[PDB]
Amino acid sequence: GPLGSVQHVGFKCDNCGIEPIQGVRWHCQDCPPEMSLDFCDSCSDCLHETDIHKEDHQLEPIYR
Amino acid sequence: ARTKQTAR
Ligand SMILES: [Zn+2]
Ligand SMILES: [Zn+2]
Repeated sequence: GPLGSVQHVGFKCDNCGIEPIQGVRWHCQDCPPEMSLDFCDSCSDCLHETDIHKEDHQLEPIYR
Repeated sequence: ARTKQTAR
């Protein structure tokens, strides 16, 4: 069943560039919907920043 | 990154 198995077809990571994140998605809470940034179960701890993406925020874990 | 496709 769920947890550690979640498939997010349509959400490739920004940290490592992996296709459609597996296990749990990490939806950026403060970065805008136009960007809609994402991290893997490991990458969500990486605390990354771009031109828009910053460490000023938090991420949301998605178990489904 | 939202690669998620949708209708026009
Ligand atoms: Zn990743
Ligand atoms: Zn972000």
